[PDB]
Amino acid sequence: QINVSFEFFPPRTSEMEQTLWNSIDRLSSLKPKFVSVTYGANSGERDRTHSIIKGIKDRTGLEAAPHLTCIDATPDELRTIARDYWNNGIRHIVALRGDEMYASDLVTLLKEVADFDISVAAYPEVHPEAKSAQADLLNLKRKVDAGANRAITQFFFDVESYLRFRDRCVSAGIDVEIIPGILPVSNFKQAKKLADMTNVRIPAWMAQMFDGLDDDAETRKLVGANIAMDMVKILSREGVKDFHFYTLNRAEMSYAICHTLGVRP
Amino acid sequence: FHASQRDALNQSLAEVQGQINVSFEFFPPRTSEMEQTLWNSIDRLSSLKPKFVSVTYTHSIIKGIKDRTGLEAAPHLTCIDATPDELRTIARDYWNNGIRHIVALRGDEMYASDLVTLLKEVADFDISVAAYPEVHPEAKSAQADLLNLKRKVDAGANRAITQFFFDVESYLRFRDRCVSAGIDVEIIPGILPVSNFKQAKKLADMTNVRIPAWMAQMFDGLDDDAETRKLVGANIAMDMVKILSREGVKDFHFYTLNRAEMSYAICHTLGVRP
Amino acid sequence: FFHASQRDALNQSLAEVQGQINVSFEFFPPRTSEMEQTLWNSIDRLSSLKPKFVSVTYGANSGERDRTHSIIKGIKDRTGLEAAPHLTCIDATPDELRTIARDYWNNGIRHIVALRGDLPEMYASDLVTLLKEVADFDISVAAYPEVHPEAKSAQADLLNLKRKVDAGANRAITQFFFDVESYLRFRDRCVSAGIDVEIIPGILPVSNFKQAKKLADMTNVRIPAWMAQMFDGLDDDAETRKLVGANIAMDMVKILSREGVKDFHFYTLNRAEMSYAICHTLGVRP
Amino acid sequence: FFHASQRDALNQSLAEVQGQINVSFEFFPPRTSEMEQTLWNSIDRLSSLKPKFVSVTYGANSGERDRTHSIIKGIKDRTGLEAAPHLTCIDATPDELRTIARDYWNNGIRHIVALRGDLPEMYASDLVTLLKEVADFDISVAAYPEVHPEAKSAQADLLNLKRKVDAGANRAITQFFFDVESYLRFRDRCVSAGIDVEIIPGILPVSNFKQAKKLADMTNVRIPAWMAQMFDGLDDDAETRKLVGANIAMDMVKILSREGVKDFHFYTLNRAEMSYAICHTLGVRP
Ligand SMILES: Cc1cc2nc3c(=O)[nH]c(=O)nc-3n(C[C@H](O)[C@H](O)[C@H](O)COP(=O)(O)OP(=O)(O)OC[C@H]3O[C@@H](n4cnc5c(N)ncnc54)[C@H](O)[C@@H]3O)c2cc1C
Ligand SMILES: Cc1cc2nc3c(=O)[nH]c(=O)nc-3n(C[C@H](O)[C@H](O)[C@H](O)COP(=O)(O)OP(=O)(O)OC[C@H]3O[C@@H](n4cnc5c(N)ncnc54)[C@H](O)[C@@H]3O)c2cc1C
Ligand SMILES: Cc1cc2nc3c(=O)[nH]c(=O)nc-3n(C[C@H](O)[C@H](O)[C@H](O)COP(=O)(O)OP(=O)(O)OC[C@H]3O[C@@H](n4cnc5c(N)ncnc54)[C@H](O)[C@@H]3O)c2cc1C
Ligand SMILES: Cc1cc2nc3c(=O)[nH]c(=O)nc-3n(C[C@H](O)[C@H](O)[C@H](O)COP(=O)(O)OP(=O)(O)OC[C@H]3O[C@@H](n4cnc5c(N)ncnc54)[C@H](O)[C@@H]3O)c2cc1C
Ligand SMILES: OC[C@@H](O)[C@@H](O)CO
Repeated sequence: QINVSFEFFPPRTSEMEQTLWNSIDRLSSLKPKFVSVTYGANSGERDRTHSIIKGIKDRTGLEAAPHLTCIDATPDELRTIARDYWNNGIRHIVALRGDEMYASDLVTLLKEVADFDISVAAYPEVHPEAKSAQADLLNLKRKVDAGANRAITQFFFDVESYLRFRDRCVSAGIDVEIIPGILPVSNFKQAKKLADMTNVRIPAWMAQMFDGLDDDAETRKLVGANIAMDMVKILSREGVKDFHFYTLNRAEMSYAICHTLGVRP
Repeated sequence: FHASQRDALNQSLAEVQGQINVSFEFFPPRTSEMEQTLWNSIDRLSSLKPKFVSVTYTHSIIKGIKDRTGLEAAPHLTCIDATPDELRTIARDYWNNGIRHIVALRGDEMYASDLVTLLKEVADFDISVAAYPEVHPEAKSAQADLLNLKRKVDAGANRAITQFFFDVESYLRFRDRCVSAGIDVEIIPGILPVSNFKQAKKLADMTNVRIPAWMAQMFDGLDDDAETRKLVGANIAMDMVKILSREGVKDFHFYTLNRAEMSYAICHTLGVRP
Repeated sequence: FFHASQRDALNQSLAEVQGQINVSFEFFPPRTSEMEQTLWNSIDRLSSLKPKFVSVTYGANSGERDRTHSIIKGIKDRTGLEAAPHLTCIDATPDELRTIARDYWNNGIRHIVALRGDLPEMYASDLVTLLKEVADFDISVAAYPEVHPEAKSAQADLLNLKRKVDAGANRAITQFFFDVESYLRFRDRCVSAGIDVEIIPGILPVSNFKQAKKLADMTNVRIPAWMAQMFDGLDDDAETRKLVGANIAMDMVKILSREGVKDFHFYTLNRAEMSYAICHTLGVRP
Repeated sequence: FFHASQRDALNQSLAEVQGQINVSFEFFPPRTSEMEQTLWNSIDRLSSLKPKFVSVTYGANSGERDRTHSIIKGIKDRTGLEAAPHLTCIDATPDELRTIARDYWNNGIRHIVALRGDLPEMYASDLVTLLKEVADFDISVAAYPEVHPEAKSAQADLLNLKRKVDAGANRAITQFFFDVESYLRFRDRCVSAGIDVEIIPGILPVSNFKQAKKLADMTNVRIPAWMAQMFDGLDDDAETRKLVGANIAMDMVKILSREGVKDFHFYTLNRAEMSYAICHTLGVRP
């Protein structure tokens, strides 16, 4: 009864390109509900995001959702892009503002073009630029009311933060699924940098768990897998039936975590 | 409640750092490839400063370990092999080289309780004996096997080390029954980190160790997926020691099967680090 | 053992909050030389905690507005902190209010706590609008998790808070409460009403229960039975009252922090010890 | 809102405990005229709480046994309370111990806290047996939820407690702890070992953390990281330390009470304020 999705990013080197396709073959066997591919304005552009989406569709037949932002894009460009995507069978978009228009404006624009499945970003620990937690929650509701049919959370390591946030979403009348984004950690220095930039709290017990492992990739993997397996176990017990994995183009950890959730080939 | 409990459990584990004693069990290699692997694991695991390491039955490995690392290395000694006289000659030999700790077993005439008494009659060894939370296969009953452990301790055993187990409750209930029976030594959990479920299942079926339904299911479908087995097995073992540590267990014995990676990682989670 | 486990998790979560909590302190104008001395001692002590701002009350209908302004200037001069006067509209004409507001702004006072005040005309929302017309003030307004005593309904009072925010208020600060669930339920209702400002809990550390009970009864604030029982028999035991009160307040902020509250406003009544210690538990330290 | 609901229930349950909790207080022999004054002030204050008994320590190897006996007689004469001397066997022969015990009994002292004492022969269980041979004393003995530092194992230490109970001890009093789960787990293990006496938690209210940390480190008692963090930065702030410590102790006894504990032994270190207030929260009042 558990659905999963996997997020990938467009490879920038030949080596990473090989890694990604290996990972897609591995993870496709788990029949994810969808997969998605991120966008970076200065790290590959829309064309690379779209190329990987098309490649995934052709190779696997899976539903593949591009992350589409509105930064430095005009409404007419976004409409033209959306039409093209829809006509080419891309019918799920993760609608974002991007690292003028806010994301709710993009949701509205997209639904005007066609009846897209739309996913939007949610922040259990509050978007860094929000004027308040209340304002950020009202924004998520605006995005949902504009037509988003699921929210996907920023990653978190304090599970209670997700659970409390989900409760506040329900109280606010936000009736779509709030799907936890899960970041399996194999490189803690990299995770800490991402977390610091996004205001995501790293519990002291977790920082302690990675202490002394800067040069021990094997132990980091086993420790990180344990942390992620524990988290998904707790979340599932609390009624979560959908998980979105931030794979960073690697399959092994996400595949194993899915295994423990009973999501298997 | 589930979330808050895990946070508490994880933080409690974080704070035990520097208070857990561990030991590592190795076996004599049977090939050149396994020889290399063994000494690589010994070098990797020695950095953790185990209270002792042990070698199944051997004398050479024990000496090599002692000279190479200066760690207390306890040979396993059985009496299903030699005569009561030969043992005295074999035991007196160890004590005359620096071997002060011996794992006394009956072995896969006399029972282990007889070997403890004999060794004690030879010298003031540290003596570790085997315990069976799920009852030794030959024992007539749980109580008889329990009384036997008591005999072995009363004869001079100062540590008991358990057969591996996967049902934590079985261990905990057994530990309680031991104290109620007046056994005043710790019941040190033997931990078997599982990377090969087929192999672990074979071992368990030979030793009367139960494989829970949940565990069989966790390994279902992974016969050809070494990577996923390793992550799943590490998770299981890490969860086990986390629970055991909260229940006040501060000693763990690892059945490494001569491989360091899993036990090393599990130790790391217990705050046992270089 | 659920209760024990829950405590450890709550305590550890509190510990990891260090550096994330913003605090403010409310003072009142001293009426005696002794209270004047106490206040400045408290200001020195609490200023070391780097509060986001401090504020100074002004009693509606008192005619003692100059005392409030004098204390405000003294705080700014002495500490360099942002100091916000409370300003009430029930006892001044709009023209007088515009004059007072202009003088504040020209004196570098750019955060006002805008209130109606008790009836011995304008409502607080009218003052918010008047102030924003004068200059781009930071404006804080009163919120009532347990409903203002004069409100025709909880809905009317909630829509009034919305009115004040829509008029320009960029902070809401609550009346004190002892029923933590009441605050949390109110915070959720504020979202339901589309109010996008953070709802900052006002905390009253209790060292004198007789006094607190008088204030609570005047303001429609509920004192849970367990709290009444906790202070029973302590009329002549100031030491035990302080320890009991500190325990209550520390418990309250620990729970609020876990529920995501990262701003606290303390009703110090010009005393530093309790608020300082409560701040310490929140990781707000010199 | 689980956390808020859990607090209210725990607080209300504590309130309904009034009249059901038994308490005892431990004192030590004063070493200066100033401490002598403090002790008698504390005895007067705490005696009003009607403790089941009080006790007075005796430092093993100190040679100052007469000071303990003198304080005990003074307490009985002044308050009429049951007062129990601590008696150690490490530093006296069995004959001396029988003499001391007989003199106690003939002096109306019929509860002894029977201890081994630190090594500068007999174990505490030997003293229990010796005392019971002299007369039908009430005998209290030490228990260690976190295991006595010298024990060969947790099992050995637990069986030792059983030995002391089987020898005649009718109370067990624990070393202090700050990890509440450790006490609760130990209480369960005591049942598993067939020990039928109540395991009374010894509570150390902390006002001086440096001192407490020294004691804890000597006795193998764990200080949770959140507690270390709570006292960080308070070396020169006695006021905040007291409020923080009171909060910790009050939280601890609230949890213990909910788990069915109805007996508490306070390590007062001769000071009354904290223990008195903690007792107040348990409904133990004059
Ligand atoms: C699951 C997930 C996938 C992501 N994928 C990508 C990706 O592929 N590429 C990329 O560049 N970034 C990506 N991001 C990050 C995202 O782009 C940033 O977090 C960005 O800063 C906000 O995007 P958003 O869609 O959340 O914007 P919004 O929902 O519009 O919110 C952004 C901020 O604006 C505030 N806000 C909303 N409306 C108003 C208003 N009317 N007035 C004032 N403030 C307002 C919000 O409260 C918030 O603080 C992703 C984030 C998540 C959670
Ligand atoms: C940590 C550990 C390390 C081990 N290392 C080795 C090794 O290096 N080499 C090896 O060959 N094997 C090893 N073994 C396995 C062990 O040798 C076998 O399990 C053997 O079957 C029993 O050995 P034991 O020392 O338990 O014998 P025992 O303690 O003597 O008990 C064995 C059986 O005899 C029964 N029994 C004992 N005394 C009596 C009596 N007086 N009357 C009736 N029944 C009695 C007991 O209940 C039990 O069923 C190890 C086992 C463990 C748990
Ligand atoms: C943090 C804080 C600081 C304070 N500082 C002071 C101070 O320094 N000096 C002082 O004298 N008092 C102070 N007060 C108290 C305050 O002044 C009283 O509570 C007063 O009764 C209402 O003030 P208000 O700003 O909330 O008024 P309002 O927001 O105007 O509300 C007052 C009542 O009017 C009702 N109401 C609002 N608009 C209408 C309308 N159009 N028609 C009919 N009813 C309406 C509201 O529902 C409410 O019942 C403070 C209160 C708080 C919470
Ligand atoms: C409530 C309380 C009050 C106290 N009051 C005092 C005081 O007033 N004066 C003072 O000097 N100290 C006092 N102590 C401390 C005490 O004396 C020390 O902790 C001392 O080290 C042990 O005392 P015990 O009575 O617990 O000894 P025991 O119960 O005899 O135990 C001491 C150690 O010996 C081990 N042991 C017991 N029997 C044997 C055996 N047959 N063979 C090998 N090991 C054995 C036990 O496991 C334990 O490790 C007190 C402790 C508590 C908890
Ligand atoms: O939402 C943030 C997510 O895209 C990062 O974890 C990328 O890895």
